[PDB]
Amino acid sequence: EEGLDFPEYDGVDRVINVNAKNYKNVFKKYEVLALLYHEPPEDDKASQRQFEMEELILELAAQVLEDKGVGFGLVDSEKDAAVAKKLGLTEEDSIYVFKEDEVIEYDGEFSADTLVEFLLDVLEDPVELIEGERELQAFENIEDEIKLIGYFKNKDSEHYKAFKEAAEEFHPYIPFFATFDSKVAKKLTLKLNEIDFYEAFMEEPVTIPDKPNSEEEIVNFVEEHRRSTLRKLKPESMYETWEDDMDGIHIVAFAEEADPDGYEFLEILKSVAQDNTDNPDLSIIWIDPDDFPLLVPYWEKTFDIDLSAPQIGVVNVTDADSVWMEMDDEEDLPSAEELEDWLEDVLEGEINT
Amino acid sequence: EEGLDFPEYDGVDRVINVNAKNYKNVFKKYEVLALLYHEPPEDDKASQRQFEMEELILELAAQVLEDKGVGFGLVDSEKDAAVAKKLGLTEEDSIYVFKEDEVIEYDGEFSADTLVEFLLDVLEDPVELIEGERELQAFENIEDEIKLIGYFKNKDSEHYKAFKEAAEEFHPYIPFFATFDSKVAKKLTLKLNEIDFYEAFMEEPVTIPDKPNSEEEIVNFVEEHRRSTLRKLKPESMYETWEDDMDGIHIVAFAEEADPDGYEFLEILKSVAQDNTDNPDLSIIWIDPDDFPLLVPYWEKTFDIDLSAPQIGVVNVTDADSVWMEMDDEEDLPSAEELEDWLEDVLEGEINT
Ligand SMILES: [Ca+2]
Ligand SMILES: [Ca+2]
Ligand SMILES: [Ca+2]
Ligand SMILES: [Ca+2]
Ligand SMILES: [Ca+2]
Ligand SMILES: [Ca+2]
Ligand SMILES: [Ca+2]
Ligand SMILES: [Ca+2]
Ligand code: NA
Ligand code: NA
Repeated sequence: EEGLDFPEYDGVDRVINVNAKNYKNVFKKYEVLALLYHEPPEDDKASQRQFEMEELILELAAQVLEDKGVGFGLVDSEKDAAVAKKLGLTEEDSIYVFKEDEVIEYDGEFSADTLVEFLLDVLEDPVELIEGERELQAFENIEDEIKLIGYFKNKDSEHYKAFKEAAEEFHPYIPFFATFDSKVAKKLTLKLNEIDFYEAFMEEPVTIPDKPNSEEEIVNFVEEHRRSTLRKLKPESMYETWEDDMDGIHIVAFAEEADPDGYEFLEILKSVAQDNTDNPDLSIIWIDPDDFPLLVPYWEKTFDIDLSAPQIGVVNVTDADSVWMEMDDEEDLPSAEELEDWLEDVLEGEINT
Repeated sequence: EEGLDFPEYDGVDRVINVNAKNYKNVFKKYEVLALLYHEPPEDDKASQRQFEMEELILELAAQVLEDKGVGFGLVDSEKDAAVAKKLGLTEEDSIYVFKEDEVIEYDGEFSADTLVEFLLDVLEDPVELIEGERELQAFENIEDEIKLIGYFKNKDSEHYKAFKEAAEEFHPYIPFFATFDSKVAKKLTLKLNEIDFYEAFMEEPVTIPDKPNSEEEIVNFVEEHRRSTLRKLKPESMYETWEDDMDGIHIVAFAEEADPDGYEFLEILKSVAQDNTDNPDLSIIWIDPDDFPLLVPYWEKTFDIDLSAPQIGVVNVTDADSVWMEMDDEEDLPSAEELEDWLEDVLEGEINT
C-alpha cells in the first residue's frame, strides 16, 4: 500500500522522424502536428547536446498530449529537404504547427510547459462566442493582449463567416470573440456587423472602418495595428516581440504584477501608454520577471538591476547595452509625466526623430 | 546587424560526476550544492532515456546558476556508495541540497524552473528582518504558506539566535521573520521574545507557548503544526504534500486564483478551513491548475472533470479513484456550509471516524 505516483516522463519515444515516405501518413493521423525543422548532426558535442535537449523537450510534450491527438515530428534539413519544400519549412531549428489548413511558425520559448499550453490553445475553436454573463465579463477583463469582438446575426451570416476566416489567420495568438445576442451587443455598443478592435492595455476600442467587413479588411486592419503601445513579453511569443524592435532599441519595463510596487508601476505604464497611444514610434515591452525565472539571474547581471523592484530602461538590441532609470524605493514611484520626461531625455541622445 | 539572441542552453557539460576522489573538493568549491543520488544504468532504453532527461534538466539549471556559485552533481548508488554514506544519501533517484551545515532532501518537481527558483531561495539568508512599511505589508500579505514572526531586542539576543537556528532547520520552505523595532512589534501585537505562528490561510496566529523559546521549542512547535487545514500544492514541495495523506485519502480542490469563479471558490475554501481549523483529521489540498500545465490533461482525463471550473473532491491515494462534487455553473457556488455537508456525506462512507 505504497500509494500511486504522480505521472512521470516514461522514456518511450513518440517523436516521429518525418520523411518523404511517411509525411502524408503523419498528417492524416493527427489533427494538430508540431514539426521541428532542424539541421543535421554536427561534429561537436556541444551542438549534439543542444539537439538532444530539444528533442527530449518534444518527447515530454508528446507524452503529455498523446491522448489529445497532437503529433510531434522532426524534419531534417538535409535528409528531408523535399519534405521541407512541400510544407514550407525554412527557418532553421524552428517549430511549425499545422492545424487543418493553417500553418503557424512558432516564435516562442522552447520549453515543454510553454509548448503544451500553446498547443492546447491551438486545439480550441478560433472564435469564442459570448452568450452569458460569465463570458462577457471574461471578455471585458482581458487587457494584456489585443482582442476583437463582433456582433453578427448568427453563425450563417456571411459576415460572421468572414470574421471566422480572419480569426483562423491569427489563431491562437489574438483572441476573436463574437456575439449573436442583441443584448450583449448593446452592452458592448456594437451595431450589427460592427467589429471593435481593442489594443492591449487600452480601455477604448477602435471600430474597423467600412463595415460589413471582408476577411481581407479584417486581416489588413489587424496587421496594421499588430504592435500595441504597451505589449507584454509572453513565453509563447517572446522571440517575435523582441525581434520587432523600434529602430534598434526597445523600451523595457520590469514589473511583477503580483507585487504591490510592481502593480502600481504597471498602472503608471498603462497611463503612459494611453497618453501616447497614437505615437507609432513608441512601444514599451512589459516583462514580468515571475514569467521568466530562468532569465532573472541573466537580466540582473547583464543590466545591473534588482528585479525585486520595478525598473524601466532602454535596451540596444545589437549588443544589449542599456540604461536604467534611477528610482529610490523610499520615495513614491515616478508619475507618468516623470517617466515620459526620462524617456525623452534618454532617447534625445539616440538614433532618430 | 542581426541583433543579439536570448540566452540559450549551450550544451556544455557542467554537472559533476561526484566520487570518492573529488567529493571533498566539490563541497569546498560551492556554497550551495545540489546532488542527484541515482541508480546505475539499466539495460532498457526507456530507463536510460528517463535518466538522460533528468541529467539535462540539471545541466540547464547548472548553466543558469553557474555565476551564483551553485554546483550540481551526480552520486551513483553503486559506483559511489561510500560517498552516499558519508553524506547521508538514501532516497533513490532523489535530489539533496547542501548549504553550509544544512542538508535538504528535495521533494518537489524535477524541472529546471522549479529547481532554479528553489535554489535561489536556498541562497537567501534564513531570517527576513522587518524594518520598514513595505516589508511589514509584505509579511502581512503572505497567506499561502505557514509563517513565523518574532520580536527580539537585536541580532545579539540569545533568543534571536535561537530563532535563527530554528529558521535554518526549515529553510527555505517556511519563512521566518524577525523585527527588532518596538513600533513594528506593536502593530503585530508581539511582546519581547514572543513568536507568533500563522497557519496557512488563517488570519489569527497562535503564539508559541512558554517564551522565551529555545531552538528546540520552536522546532517542536513547527513540526507539530506542520500540516495546515488548507494547504496549497506547490511545485517545490508537491511530493511531500501528496505523500502526507489523511488515512489514505486527500480532499482536493481545484481553483484558478486568477479566475473570478476560482477566486470566489478559494474564498469559500478559506472559510471552510477557518471553521474547522482545530480538527486534526481535516486537510484540504488546493491545486491551482495554472501552476501545473503539464498535469491538466492527465487530471481532466483521470478525474473526468473540467478544470476551467472550480472543483472539489475526495481522492484515494492508492489507485486515484475519486469522487467530485456536482456544481452547476449557472447557479452560485456552494456555500461553506454546503461544502462541509457534502464532504461529510462522502466521508461518512469511508475509512474511519
Ligand atoms: Ca525527419
Ligand atoms: Ca461602439
Ligand atoms: Ca467593407
Ligand atoms: Ca497604440
Ligand atoms: Ca558520481
Ligand atoms: Ca499578540
Ligand atoms: Ca521557553
Ligand atoms: Ca488548522
Ligand atoms: Na491566445
Ligand atoms: Na520559501
